[PDB]
Amino acid sequence: KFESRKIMVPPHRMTPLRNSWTKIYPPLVEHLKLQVRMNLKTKSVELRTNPKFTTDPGALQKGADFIKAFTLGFDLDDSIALLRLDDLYIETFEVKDVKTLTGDHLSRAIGRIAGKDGKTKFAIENATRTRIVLADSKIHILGGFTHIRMARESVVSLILGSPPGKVYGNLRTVASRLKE
RNA sequence: UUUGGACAAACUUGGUCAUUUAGAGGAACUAAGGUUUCCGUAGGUGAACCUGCGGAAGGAUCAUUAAAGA
Repeated sequence: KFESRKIMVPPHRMTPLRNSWTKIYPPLVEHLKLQVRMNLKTKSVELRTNPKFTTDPGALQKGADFIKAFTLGFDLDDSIALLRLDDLYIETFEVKDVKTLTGDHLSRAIGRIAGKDGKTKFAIENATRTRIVLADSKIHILGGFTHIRMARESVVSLILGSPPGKVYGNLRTVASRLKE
């Protein structure tokens, strides 16, 4: 008769949400027939289901996942894929899980992922059909299950220290195998 | 010819160090693939190529974050 999920927005994401608020609720209320409100008392959004006009149990999860992706920092038009498609997932980890490194070693490592003008990150998102965000030490990868793994195993080798040139060559191999 | 004294060349027998030369006898002895890059320390492999602990860059930063009239 009633079920709901409450989810919280961290402060640096708060302003982007306000600026986009009029864009995100029409897709939820129309296409999913959920009901929603922004509860500024506790810097959270709440999604609520009415049993009288809703289609199937999957609606409520899709809505939460869509909002959840936004607070991680994905673009709005990247998050919206979670309403449309059905098999997308998010993976996340932090560089201290791979290798313990601390000072300027830490800063250089994430610089090595982005590359100059972001061109190295952009490359990885093309050879594997996925989206990537770097939020200081934490990495989040959004995509299909097998594509995620292909992305992970190459971002890992950068933080282990391999030169960028060697990694571009590997991306060429993976891309041709997808063609087969 | 001879007593004692100071000066004092030099001789003999051992020890030790250095050198010349004959000269064995021997060892001789020589000739005719990696792929982040490094430092100190300890261990491993016929062999660069390996492994443990601590350190350096002399190595390529995309995106996002606060806004004011009782």
